[PDB]
Amino acid sequence: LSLASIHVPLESIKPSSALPVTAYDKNGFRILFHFAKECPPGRPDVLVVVVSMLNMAPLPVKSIVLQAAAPKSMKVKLQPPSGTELSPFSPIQPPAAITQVMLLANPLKEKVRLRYKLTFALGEQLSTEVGEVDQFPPVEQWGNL
Amino acid sequence: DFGPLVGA
Repeated sequence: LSLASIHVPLESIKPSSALPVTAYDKNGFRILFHFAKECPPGRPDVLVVVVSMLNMAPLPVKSIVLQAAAPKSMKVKLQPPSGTELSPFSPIQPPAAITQVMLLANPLKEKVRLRYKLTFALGEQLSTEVGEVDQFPPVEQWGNL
Repeated sequence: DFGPLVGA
């Protein structure tokens, strides 16, 4: 099982009819998982997720690094992010967002659980946030979400 | 039983 040869272009991702799930939300910084409608070509086992990161707090956030871990029977891959910083929210302009394509291979069709480590900085001040998400679409519906 | 942390 691998995901090495899989790269799903952001622009190519169609929306599913599912609601985004909250992976992390603290101090105006929320990360949601947007489940793609389709699977990569030839990969019915891969759930394509558009991870969004939004900053609604008055302070800017930089050095944003998201990492994930999946059950041994699965494989998780994170494509490069659209960026690593989020400007402070400003009523005058649309919120600053970062998107990161995450791929999850679940060949055996088991229940999905995803751990993550969020790392970022406010100025030089470091932050490390860890968590577990277990709100995913039924594996049976992957590919036609 | 999880795998290791993975990053871009």
